[PDB]
Amino acid sequence: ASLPKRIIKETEKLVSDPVPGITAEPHDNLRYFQVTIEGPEQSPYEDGIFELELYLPDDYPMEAPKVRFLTKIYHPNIDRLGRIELDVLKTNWSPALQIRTVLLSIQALLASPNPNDPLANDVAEDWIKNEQGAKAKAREWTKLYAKKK
Repeated sequence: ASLPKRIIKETEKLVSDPVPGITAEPHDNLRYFQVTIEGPEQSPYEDGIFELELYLPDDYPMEAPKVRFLTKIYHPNIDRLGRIELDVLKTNWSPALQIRTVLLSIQALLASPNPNDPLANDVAEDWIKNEQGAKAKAREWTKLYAKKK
């Protein structure tokens, strides 16, 4: 019946105290957010701004926020449907964490692709053995799909 005070407080901090490089705004329903993350400087994603959707389930904060890239990205730990492989969005999520924590983790993942992760997707071998080609493809997909800075 009433929107939880915790969601109201987190939203207020996201809009009034943004994480550097990250924007997060409600899409009047405070369970749906439009997020942007700047491609980290000196990463292959540096010339783009990536768009993401974030949803707070009815059982938030016991249930993790659901986050997905809208922007198609070439990365070993994010699939071609924009699903993010992070422990902080799965088994390490707890109510002691916040939305800003997940967003900081996703930004850090863009700066630190980990093709050795046992869950890394099928671009990982190219990333490890043909790093120049893989980074060029990540830069190309930034150009094709991301918003420009």
